[PDB]
Amino acid sequence: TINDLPGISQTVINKLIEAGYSSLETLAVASPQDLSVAAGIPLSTAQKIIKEARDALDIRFKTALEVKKERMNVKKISTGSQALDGLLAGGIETRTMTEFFGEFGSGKTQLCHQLSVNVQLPPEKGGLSGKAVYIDTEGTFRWERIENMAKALGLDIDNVMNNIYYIRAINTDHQIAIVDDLQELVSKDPSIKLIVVDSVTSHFRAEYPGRENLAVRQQKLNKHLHQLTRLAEVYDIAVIITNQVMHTLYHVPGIRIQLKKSRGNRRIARVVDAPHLPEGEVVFALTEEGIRDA
Repeated sequence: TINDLPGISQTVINKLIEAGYSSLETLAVASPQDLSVAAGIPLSTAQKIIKEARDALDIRFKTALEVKKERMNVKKISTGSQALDGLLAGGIETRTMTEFFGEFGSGKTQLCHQLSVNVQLPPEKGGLSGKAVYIDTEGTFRWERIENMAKALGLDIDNVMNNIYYIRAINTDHQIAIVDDLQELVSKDPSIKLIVVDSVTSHFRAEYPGRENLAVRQQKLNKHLHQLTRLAEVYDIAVIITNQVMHTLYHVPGIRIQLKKSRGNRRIARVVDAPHLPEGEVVFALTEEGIRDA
């Protein structure tokens, strides 16, 4: 958020957006006598935009004593890509709704799997030994993956899936109700520490396209995201949504990470909107084992 830059002249920023400088981290590591030669602004205060940037990325050295406390405070769910856990500040935290979105194959979906296989996991391996709830929206769930995905961490295939609650949501109506029955499912099994929803806007978009419906859609769409925030927090679950986009960046606030295909196997992750997250991006890979780093 260079936009949020403390005391700079945005008048010079419409040249930074004109370069790979939309990144606050790009900045923190920029060469002064070359940040001016590529920014116009004197090779002077160009030095001022960086010192603030060291703070932005948030670089404070904690202690292995304190950190182990935080580590015990909250216990996030690992993505299997350590880079990314790094990105999310530990992995997927509970009581929150973390959105991922990108183009098809970007990873948003693969990850709903990778995440539902690692929830059911000993906190030592990055899980919570808890079970998951997969609301298949478009019919893209694969055990033909969930399998060789767990078939990598070493757990019991057949035991794994069993630990994942599955359902296919075929239309808004069905999809909304289904979330209203989750309101209670969690009430039953409170071992459920994950609620994946892939991909939330599809039926709405499909059922209420254009601008004339861009109204009712919003109303309808937003109520559904709210109901979803409640159950994560109130019942300590990790709700996780997904949107597909080749554009739903709406103000229904949560961590919103974007994914981009890099080169066939590597994908890029960037924190787009999120209070507690230091803007930035990490690369990772879509491997057979599932979600990992290249």
